[PDB]
Formats: sequence, C-alpha cells, structure tokens
Amino acid sequence: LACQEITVPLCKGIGYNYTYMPNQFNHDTQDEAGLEVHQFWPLVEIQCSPDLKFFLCSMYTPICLEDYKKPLPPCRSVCERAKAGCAPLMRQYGFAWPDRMRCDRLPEQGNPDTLCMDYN
Amino acid sequence: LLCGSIPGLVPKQLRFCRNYIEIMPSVAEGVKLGIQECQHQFRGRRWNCTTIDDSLAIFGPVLDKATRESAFVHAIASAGVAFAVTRSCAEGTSTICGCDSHHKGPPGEGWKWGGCSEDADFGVLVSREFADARENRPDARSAMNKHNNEAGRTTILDHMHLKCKCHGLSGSCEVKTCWWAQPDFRAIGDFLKDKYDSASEMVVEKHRESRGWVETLRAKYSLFKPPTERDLVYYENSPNFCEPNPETGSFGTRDRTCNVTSHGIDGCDLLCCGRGHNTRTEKRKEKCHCIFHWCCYVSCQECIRIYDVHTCK
Ligand SMILES: *[C@@H]1O[C@H](CO)[C@@H](O[C@@H]2O[C@H](CO)[C@@H](O)[C@H](O)[C@H]2NC(C)=O)[C@H](O)[C@H]1NC(C)=O
Ligand SMILES: *[C@@H]1O[C@H](CO)[C@@H](O)[C@H](O)[C@H]1NC(C)=O
Ligand SMILES: *[C@@H]1O[C@H](CO)[C@@H](O)[C@H](O)[C@H]1NC(C)=O
Ligand SMILES: [Cl-]
Repeated sequence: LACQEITVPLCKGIGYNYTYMPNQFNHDTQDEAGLEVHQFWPLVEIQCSPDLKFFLCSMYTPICLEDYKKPLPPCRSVCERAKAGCAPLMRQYGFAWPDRMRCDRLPEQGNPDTLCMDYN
Repeated sequence: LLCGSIPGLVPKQLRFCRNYIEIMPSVAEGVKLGIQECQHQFRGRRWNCTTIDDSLAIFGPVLDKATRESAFVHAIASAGVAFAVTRSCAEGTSTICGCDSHHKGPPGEGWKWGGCSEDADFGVLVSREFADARENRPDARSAMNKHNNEAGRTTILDHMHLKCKCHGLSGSCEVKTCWWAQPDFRAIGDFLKDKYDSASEMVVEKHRESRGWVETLRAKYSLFKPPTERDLVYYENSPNFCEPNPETGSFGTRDRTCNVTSHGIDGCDLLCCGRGHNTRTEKRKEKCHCIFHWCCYVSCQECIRIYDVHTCK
C-alpha cells in the first residue's frame, strides 16, 4: 500500500523511484528482495540485454504510484527481450532461465484486465 | 474494561480473561473475523448474518434459537477465535505463546524445517477453555452448542498444511524451507458453509445423572450416518426469513439488494419471496481509459459508469 523509496543499489536509477512491499515473491522487506536481485548483477554487467536491469526490478521492486494503485507489471515483451538476450549465456553453463522470471505469466499490450510497462 | 461487555459473565470466565489478558484482544478479533466471514458466506441469502453481534458478548449464556444458522454462527465464532489466537502468537511479541517450537519429525527430502509454524493447538485450547468457563447447564441448547463449538475449533487443527519459502540462487526452489501454517480464513468459512449445508438434525432426549436431568441429542434420521465431531448439529426448524418476524426471528427481505440475472436465492423472485422489487439507477464516477506512458507514469480519464439496483418490496 504505502509507497517507499527504492534503496536497493541495482534498482536505483531505473526511471521510477518508489516501490512497495511485499512484492510478488513475498519479500517482506526491500533488503530481502535486494539480496536476491543482486545475484543478477553479473548478468546486468555483461550487457547481454539492455532491458535486463529494468525488467529485474520491475519484479523485485515493483513500481509504486500514489496516483494509480492497480497492478503495473512489465509487459511480456520486456521479459522476452531480456530472455532472448541472456538465457543463451546461462545455458552455456547448463542453467535455464529462472522460474521466477518466466515471461508467460506476464500480460501483453492490449490486455483489458491490466496495463503493462514497456516503451513505444 | 475487557470482558465487561459480556452480559452473563460468570467468575470462571472473568478469571480466564484476567489470566489470559495478554491474548484477549486476539480472542476478540477472532469473533469479529468469524462473524465477518459469516456475513460473506450468506451475502446473498434471506438471512445475511448481520443480525449477530461481533463482541465477546457471544461468550456467556447461549440463548438463541437452535437453528441451523446458529449452529453455523457459533461454529465460525469458535474457529475465528482459534484462528486469530494462533495467528497472533505467531506474530511473536507475546510472553505466553509464540511459534510452535516442538521438534517436528525429519523433513521431506527437498527441504528443511524453518520459519514460524503456527501453534494451532494453543489457539484451539484457548478457544475451548474460554467457552467451557461458561456456567454448565444440562440444556439441550448447551449440548448442541458444545458440539458445534468443537466442530468449528477442530477444523482449525484440520486445516494446518505445509507452506514453504524458496531461497537459493535466484529464488530457485532447490533450497526450500517449510513450516506448518493455517490457510486463509476463507478456507475455514467455505468448509463450515458446506458443513452447514449438510448439518444433521437431532431430537431431544433426557436421562438423569446425580445433579438432576440432563438432555442429550440423537440423530433424527437414523438410517443416515450420524454426525461426527466435525459435523454441525441443530434441532429447531429455521424460520421463514421472508417477512419481518414479529417474534424477533429477524427482519424481512424488504429493500434488500437484488439480482435480476439470478434465479437462485439472490435473485428477485426468491429473495423477495414473490413480492415485487423496486428499481433505481445510480451513477458513480471512476477512472476508465488509463494509458501507460513510457516512463514511468499512468494517466487516467474520468468517466461516469451507470448501473441499476433492484431492491425487494
Ligand atoms: C442484511 O440484511 C439487513 C436487513 O435484512 C440489511 O439492513 C437494512 O437495509 C435496509 C436497506 O438498506 C434498511 O432499510 C435497513 O435500515 C437496514 N438495517 C436494518 C434492518 O437493521 C443489510 O443491509 C443487509 N446487508 C447485506 C445484504 O449486506
Ligand atoms: C528519482 O530521484 C532522482 C534523484 O536522485 C531524480 O533525478 C529522478 O528524476 C527521480 N525520478 C522521478 C521519477 O522523479
Ligand atoms: C447476479 O447473478 C449472475 C448469475 O448468477 C452472476 O453471474 C452475477 O455475478 C450476479 N451479480 C452479482 C453482483 O453477484
Ligand atoms: Cl450452536
């Protein structure tokens, strides 16, 4: 409910400053979320996808708006761009795209039931 | 102060209130939680459960009519208490209860025990001792209420299940941590609503013990499987909730909100018991054509949605 400022270093500077908790992963405090998304920092650093960072935080530190309080996830397209760019890397070591970033759970542009974040 | 509101409080109860003063707020919320769910479970029926008072006054003398509905009210009140007491103790912070710490057997393979398992046993025992501090009557109504209170309690135990957190790399569920936990209270309300639909009807018999005549309940229809400790019992016929009951049964259905689409009870032929229904139209303002903007905000347009509300005559 309450919008709290984003503290996790990775997700500072992504274009929105305010999140809420708990997120979709039942992270109770924003630090607990942080200690997971920061495991992705090497992937952000390699620049396999230029959407990776925004996509990650759009799930771990979801945008929180004073004006509008309905769901606002990333669009499936954002995730799909990120998966296209970075899953190959993880596969070279035998790892699948993580279950938590499964893109098919996310809405597409034009969903009546909910809006979604992506550029155009 | 607290337990004061109870209108036939006996000293055994007051002692309990004072011994367990630290968890009496959660007993009170327990009752409020159960009656809230009652009102949800019957949100569209002729009797919508807004008769019932949500204070601790429900503890103490049970004198309401022995209808199926009461069987459900008291059941879900007991369960609410067992629920909210267990939930509160799990929130830590209290001297006389907390998480269930007793050694749980070796875990399933993927996971380790952890977190805070809810002490459902403590809540059930609190529910029972407080109800049982009531003065004891050889009443038929007291035999029914002892039965249904226990059915409500016991399913708080029955509904304990496993809940696990997944941590390890990127949240992968291969480092798992589990604890015993309660469902949402909605599971409880749905469960008891079913038990309400199958409640066994009884008849009253009486035999003497050393303190005079006691009354016991016996299944009215012997050919069926008798009710169990988890089933609801009752022995008076429920009234006709159509008309305002002059014997304070309840109100009529007049000006209760109605559904033209439905041909069940929440529909306007059945809810209004063959009387007509009025209709008025209303307008609310709301946000409707909200565009997202890259980045990152949302813009909304104001528009006026119109609907019609049918209320029974
Ligand atoms: C539950 O039932 C009662 C009455 O059956 C409803 O309360 C009445 O609502 C009508 C119309 O709003 C009023 O004329 C009365 O003053 C209300 N209060 C009474 C009789 O005490 C109540 O709104 C119903 N609630 C539901 C269906 O949620
Ligand atoms: C978030 O805070 C920074 C200042 O550190 C500011 O430059 C940025 O524009 C802010 N974001 C929004 C959406 O206001
Ligand atoms: C009215 O009844 C119809 C059919 O049962 C149902 O689909 C609809 O959701 C009901 N309206 C409300 C507000 O429940
Ligand atoms: Cl009862």
